[PDB]
Amino acid sequence: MKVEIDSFSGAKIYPGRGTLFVRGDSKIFRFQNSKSASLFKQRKNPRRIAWT
Amino acid sequence: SHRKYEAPRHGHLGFLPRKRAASIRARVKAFPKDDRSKPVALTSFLGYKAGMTTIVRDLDRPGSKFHKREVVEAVTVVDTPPVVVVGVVGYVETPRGLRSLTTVWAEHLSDEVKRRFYKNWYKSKKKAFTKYSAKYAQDGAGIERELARIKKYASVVRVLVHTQIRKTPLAQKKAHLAEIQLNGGSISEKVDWAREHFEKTVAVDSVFEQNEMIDAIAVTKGHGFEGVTHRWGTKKLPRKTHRGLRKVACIGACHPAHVMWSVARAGQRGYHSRTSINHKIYRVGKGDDEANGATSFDRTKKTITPMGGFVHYGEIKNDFIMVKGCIPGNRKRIVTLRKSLYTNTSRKALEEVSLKWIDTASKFGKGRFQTPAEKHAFMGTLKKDL
Amino acid sequence: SGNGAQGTKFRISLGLPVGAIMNCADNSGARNLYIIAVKGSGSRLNRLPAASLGDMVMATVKKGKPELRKKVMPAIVVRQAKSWRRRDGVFLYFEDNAGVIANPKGEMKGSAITGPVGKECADLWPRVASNSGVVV
RNA sequence: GUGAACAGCCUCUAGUUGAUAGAAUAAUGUAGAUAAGGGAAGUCGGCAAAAUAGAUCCGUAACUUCGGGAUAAGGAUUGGC
RNA sequence: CUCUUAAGGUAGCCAAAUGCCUCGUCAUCUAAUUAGUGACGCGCAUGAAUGGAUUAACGAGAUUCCCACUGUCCCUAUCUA
RNA sequence: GCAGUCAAGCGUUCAUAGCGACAUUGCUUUUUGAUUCUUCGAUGUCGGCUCUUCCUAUCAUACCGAAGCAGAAUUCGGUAAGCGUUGGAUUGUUCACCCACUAAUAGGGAACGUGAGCUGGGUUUAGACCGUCGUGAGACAGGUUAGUUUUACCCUACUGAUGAAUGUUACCGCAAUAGUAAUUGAACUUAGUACGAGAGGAACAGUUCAUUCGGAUAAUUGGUUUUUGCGGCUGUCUGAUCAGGCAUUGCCGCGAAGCUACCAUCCGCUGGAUUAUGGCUGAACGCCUCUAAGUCAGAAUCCAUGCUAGAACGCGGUGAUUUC
Ligand SMILES: [Mg+2]
Ligand SMILES: [Mg+2]
Ligand SMILES: [Mg+2]
Ligand SMILES: [Mg+2]
Ligand SMILES: [Mg+2]
Ligand SMILES: [Mg+2]
Ligand SMILES: [Mg+2]
Ligand SMILES: [Mg+2]
Ligand SMILES: [Mg+2]
Ligand SMILES: [Mg+2]
Ligand SMILES: [Mg+2]
Ligand SMILES: [Mg+2]
Ligand SMILES: [Mg+2]
Ligand SMILES: [Mg+2]
Ligand SMILES: [Mg+2]
Ligand SMILES: [Mg+2]
Ligand SMILES: [Mg+2]
Ligand SMILES: [Mg+2]
Ligand SMILES: [Mg+2]
Ligand SMILES: [Mg+2]
Ligand SMILES: [Mg+2]
Ligand SMILES: [Mg+2]
Ligand SMILES: [Mg+2]
Ligand SMILES: [Mg+2]
Ligand SMILES: [Mg+2]
Ligand SMILES: [Mg+2]
Ligand SMILES: [Mg+2]
Ligand SMILES: [Mg+2]
Ligand SMILES: [Mg+2]
Ligand SMILES: [Mg+2]
Ligand SMILES: [Mg+2]
Ligand SMILES: [Mg+2]
Ligand SMILES: [Mg+2]
Ligand SMILES: [Mg+2]
Ligand SMILES: [Mg+2]
Ligand SMILES: [Mg+2]
Ligand SMILES: [Mg+2]
Ligand SMILES: [Mg+2]
Ligand SMILES: [Mg+2]
Ligand SMILES: [Mg+2]
Ligand SMILES: [Mg+2]
Ligand SMILES: [Mg+2]
Ligand SMILES: [Mg+2]
Ligand SMILES: [Mg+2]
Ligand SMILES: [Mg+2]
Ligand SMILES: [Mg+2]
Ligand SMILES: [Mg+2]
Ligand SMILES: [Mg+2]
Ligand SMILES: [Mg+2]
Ligand SMILES: [Mg+2]
Ligand SMILES: [Mg+2]
Ligand SMILES: [Mg+2]
Ligand SMILES: [Mg+2]
Ligand SMILES: [Mg+2]
Ligand SMILES: [Mg+2]
Ligand SMILES: [Mg+2]
Ligand SMILES: [Mg+2]
Ligand SMILES: [Mg+2]
Ligand SMILES: [Mg+2]
Ligand SMILES: [Mg+2]
Ligand SMILES: [Mg+2]
Ligand SMILES: [Mg+2]
Ligand SMILES: [Mg+2]
Ligand SMILES: [Mg+2]
Ligand SMILES: [Mg+2]
Ligand SMILES: [Mg+2]
Ligand SMILES: [Mg+2]
Ligand SMILES: [Mg+2]
Ligand SMILES: [Mg+2]
Ligand SMILES: [Mg+2]
Ligand SMILES: [Mg+2]
Ligand SMILES: [Mg+2]
Ligand SMILES: [Mg+2]
Ligand SMILES: [Mg+2]
Ligand SMILES: [Mg+2]
Ligand SMILES: [Mg+2]
Repeated sequence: MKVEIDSFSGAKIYPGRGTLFVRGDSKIFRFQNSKSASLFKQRKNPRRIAWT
Repeated sequence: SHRKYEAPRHGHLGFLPRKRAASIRARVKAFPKDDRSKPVALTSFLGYKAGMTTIVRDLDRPGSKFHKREVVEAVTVVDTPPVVVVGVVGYVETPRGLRSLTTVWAEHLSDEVKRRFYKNWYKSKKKAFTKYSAKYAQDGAGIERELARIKKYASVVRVLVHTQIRKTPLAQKKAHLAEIQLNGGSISEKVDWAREHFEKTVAVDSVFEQNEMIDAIAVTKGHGFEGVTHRWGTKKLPRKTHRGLRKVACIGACHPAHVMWSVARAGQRGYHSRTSINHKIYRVGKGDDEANGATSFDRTKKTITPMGGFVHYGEIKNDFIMVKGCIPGNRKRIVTLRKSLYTNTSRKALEEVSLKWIDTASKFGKGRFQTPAEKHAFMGTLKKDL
Repeated sequence: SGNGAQGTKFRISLGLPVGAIMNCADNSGARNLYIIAVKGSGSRLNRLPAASLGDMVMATVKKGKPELRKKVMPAIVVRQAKSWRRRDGVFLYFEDNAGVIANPKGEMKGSAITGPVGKECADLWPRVASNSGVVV
């Protein structure tokens, strides 16, 4: 049973948690919650988000 | 003149009346059919639901797209500390039904139980079973006499037991008392088992084992007075409708000139008794165990209690039943847990399960870490600490 | 699903009711796929038939090759934007809803699928999996 | 003061603080909001709601009584220092 | 050429807010259209200040469609006073 | 509108597998008429919406009997209303019609169910245009447009909710009566098998999913946000700062908790007795016969198991019962 990383916050996604998103080309994305996903969706830059 | 289109009725007519249940402790209305050739043992159990959480496991279902594959599953953990036999009841078949013949109580009943028999315990003389305890003064006799009676006339035997509510997080000091049917052998062998256990204790690993389907009797969460839309799943009227739209448009035809017992009306939703069946046992908790929450795959030393504690409940100091999926009633409420009334060969019911991991994150928020250990390792040393 | 299919689809959340327009990911020359029906579906008063990944729908091309419009064809859903939960406990979703034309057997009218395809859609239709780019 | 402004919002002088009151927050309401995916499939009918919106620059169709159409449409921009 | 009754519907226009039959025929729009539009016209019972035809601009007028938008709906949930 | 009796014919042959002419007996009251009994000190109508229940002349589903039943498909009939019977384009429509899905898209009742439940598109007051009629005012079972939809706090009903009196009070139970629930499809496999010249082409048993319904539930994901929890922003006001006010919750981003979604996840029991029908032994009738006596198998049926209430005038087992 794996544990993935948030592809924004770099947090730990345990089974069943968060959400998965499959962009246009085919790159797969992962968010541990509605927070990192919302930031990604606004196109924030993680390198600017303090807690990342 | 015939409804223009067909649709099914709303609501089930066999869960009527939709009122508030009597007790908050739901009744067991049936016990499994006794096979009087197996050892004596309880047939149901008292416990307090704590909360839910997530599981992982491989699947064992040959022919499924997910056979030999990990699945995640919601589970609910009910806080189930050992129960205490304080008495026995003798039931006799009659042409008017079962009948309680006598009841024989134990010599020393704790305050937990004693409490139940009172409405203002603090200002009471606590005279509860004081003159009954005198029956034990004699060599035996009066108690031995009534014990002999059940052996002669009773056709079914139930033990009285009660929760040790104090072992749990709850503010309630008063313990819940329940009858449970003895399904071991001979009627004689029964009351014997019962006398032998007076004042003594019984745990849940003596009733339920893993992979067992069990049923779960309980009183549903309450919601007070409800409109017909959410209470019945009635359709929501158009927006233009004068006088609101969470109603139903036609309470009835002209004849019968009477609102009928089957059309949907506003009123109580929730606090109903439900017997919910075929819940499979995923893990039987050992209280003494420091590895409640661990696995043969994830070996880290942790218990079942989630980080931050079970929300609105507390911690699990005790033995617990992990059941698959969900259970009626809400956190803190008592739940009778009962063996199946039948021998299911569902395959879904014969599957032996072994968990791979047990989500132990906080539920009070979007939990990231499983153990305080892990939080540290990941975030590093903070401004407090050291 | 529908039929012409190999296997069973576990339930996934519906995301495409009738009236939905989803992208055409093949090379048939059809830019649209407008849904008018869902071969799997059942029936409730006022319930729009809605579709999900790897179902087969009846459809009409509303943009693209003249020789391809003003007629109903079958189509298959390869991507949906509505989040669904797989049995491994994960809630994924794609960026658009996309579909591919097919005959009642399931045999695609084109030979290429631009974009990714859902595994469920692929396991259900060999021929979608054949011409697929990436799956999941 | 903001601002095109006798607009809206905030203030000074002056004037009121007057419209029975207390405790709770069931249903159903009246008034105000928000909704994943789809996007009028609802309905007599987009009714109701939503969306657009200032300003600077660019850009701008058929037709026309040559005056219009026209803020047609379609775009970029906008703080602080 | 004739009859009633003085003439005998010209220029135009139309299933038109005027057409019974009628959901007219043909074309178009649509998966499908008693709808809309373009046409056709022996037009029950169109028609020339009892004004006919045309028409840019204008319209809280009747009507059809497209893009946008959307809890109108699928299918309901939650919050405030 | 629906069903019969007769049996000339249809049906390659053959009345009756499936039909059925001449005639003839009936049934129904969702057609339309006939009537004018009831209601003119009155209270709308059509359609839809919503919702419940009933009918059975059954469309689907269960089990059967028939066939011009090889198989598949269909068709006729029996027990059968247990359970479903849909999404849409044009129309005010009911109706009609077309697209499409589907196991099937059955027909009807309940004041042509249902307006102090809605809606108000149609019809059918007053405004207005056209056509026909009329000298005209005006008319039309013609076209068109615009046209205010009142009251429940009473009684009963229904849904939920307290409650006096059976020494007092408390705990644990019984179960009369009433309710009651599941539904349907597909794939794999059987099997390219049975059957069939071929074309084609099944089923049980087994496995995996799904549709419709239902009861819960909130770990997860999603929705909600006065947590006015944290941050951001405009305007103004408190001399500045810091920190705040006001803008009927000022606006934006996140946002725990609670509530909550086939937008989420879990769960939805198994014994008997029968129906139709097929039979068993077996007379009547020394034969024959499923039937007369007796008897076997036997359905989405029924009765239980199970599930919800628990009679506030149905009951049982048990605890404690006052000096101030
Ligand atoms: Mg959230
Ligand atoms: Mg009706
Ligand atoms: Mg019906
Ligand atoms: Mg009931
Ligand atoms: Mg409600
Ligand atoms: Mg619900
Ligand atoms: Mg209104
Ligand atoms: Mg109502
Ligand atoms: Mg309703
Ligand atoms: Mg539970
Ligand atoms: Mg939580
Ligand atoms: Mg409808
Ligand atoms: Mg055509
Ligand atoms: Mg002035
Ligand atoms: Mg003001
Ligand atoms: Mg004054
Ligand atoms: Mg007043
Ligand atoms: Mg939405
Ligand atoms: Mg769109
Ligand atoms: Mg409609
Ligand atoms: Mg309509
Ligand atoms: Mg429409
Ligand atoms: Mg409007
Ligand atoms: Mg918006
Ligand atoms: Mg700049
Ligand atoms: Mg003359
Ligand atoms: Mg002339
Ligand atoms: Mg001339
Ligand atoms: Mg004409
Ligand atoms: Mg017209
Ligand atoms: Mg025309
Ligand atoms: Mg239209
Ligand atoms: Mg003239
Ligand atoms: Mg004149
Ligand atoms: Mg205007
Ligand atoms: Mg909204
Ligand atoms: Mg609403
Ligand atoms: Mg013949
Ligand atoms: Mg013959
Ligand atoms: Mg009369
Ligand atoms: Mg009459
Ligand atoms: Mg009267
Ligand atoms: Mg019958
Ligand atoms: Mg023959
Ligand atoms: Mg044949
Ligand atoms: Mg065939
Ligand atoms: Mg045939
Ligand atoms: Mg017949
Ligand atoms: Mg019925
Ligand atoms: Mg229809
Ligand atoms: Mg359908
Ligand atoms: Mg009638
Ligand atoms: Mg009526
Ligand atoms: Mg009424
Ligand atoms: Mg009214
Ligand atoms: Mg009207
Ligand atoms: Mg008028
Ligand atoms: Mg009108
Ligand atoms: Mg008006
Ligand atoms: Mg009322
Ligand atoms: Mg009552
Ligand atoms: Mg019944
Ligand atoms: Mg094969
Ligand atoms: Mg042959
Ligand atoms: Mg200061
Ligand atoms: Mg400073
Ligand atoms: Mg002030
Ligand atoms: Mg459900
Ligand atoms: Mg028989
Ligand atoms: Mg007999
Ligand atoms: Mg006989
Ligand atoms: Mg059944
Ligand atoms: Mg049950
Ligand atoms: Mg009781
Ligand atoms: Mg009672
Ligand atoms: Mg009794």
